[PDB]
Amino acid sequence: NDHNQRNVFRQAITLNKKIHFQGDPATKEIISFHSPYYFDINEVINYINNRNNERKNKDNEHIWSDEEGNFKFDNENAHRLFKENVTPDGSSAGALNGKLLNFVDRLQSKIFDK
Amino acid sequence: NDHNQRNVFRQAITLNKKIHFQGDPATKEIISFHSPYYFDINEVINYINNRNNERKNKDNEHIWSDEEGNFKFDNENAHRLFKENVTPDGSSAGALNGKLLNFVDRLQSKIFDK
DNA sequence: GATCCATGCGCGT
DNA sequence: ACGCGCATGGATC
Repeated sequence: NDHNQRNVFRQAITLNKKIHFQGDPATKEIISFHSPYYFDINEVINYINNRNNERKNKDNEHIWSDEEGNFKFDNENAHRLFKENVTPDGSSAGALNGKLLNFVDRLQSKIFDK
Repeated sequence: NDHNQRNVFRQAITLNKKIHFQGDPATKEIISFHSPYYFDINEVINYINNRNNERKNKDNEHIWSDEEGNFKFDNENAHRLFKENVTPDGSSAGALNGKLLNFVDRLQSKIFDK
């Protein structure tokens, strides 16, 4: 695996751990990658699959359209990339478009392994 | 230092084992890189030599063409790169274009080692 | 240290 | 726009 594939795996897990955590916001902000709370690993790939299909806008940023509407990709508003029914919007390839496709096939081989 | 040379080698062998598998599809999905199933090695070299000649279009997706017609390169169409007679249709060079020429030469020089 | 490889920037059609 | 050429860089042993 490369380093950007390694990075996206951590940003998937460290953020999915935050969303599924149902406590006070104070200890929500101390949640880390090494921290042991529940995270959905199927949505981790769903974050990666969309991060495999990025496309930036004219102003060097990512525009993403979901059933709620077209939204910016930033810190507050990246938690809605965890479902499969999310469509991208852009012209050129994203910062990780086509790079994480090999990372998906190794992950689903691990989960669906008997 | 061989990353791009690594995953194309493991993906070609893993996919070729599912192609030549003649059993129930329940145990076809559990076929992996370390699984002891038969794969034709001349198709594996053909697949890597084909991905040496990739040509991604404007949409950063690699369109190919065989005798049945042009096809997108995806998981279900990745078996069509095992044949030699495929020609790419693309506006620009692919992600692995010209990157595995030395990988193929080292692969062929070892297969015909008596 | 060298080999190998990849990413990038510049100049050409 | 894409292709080729060159340069920088870093991954290892």
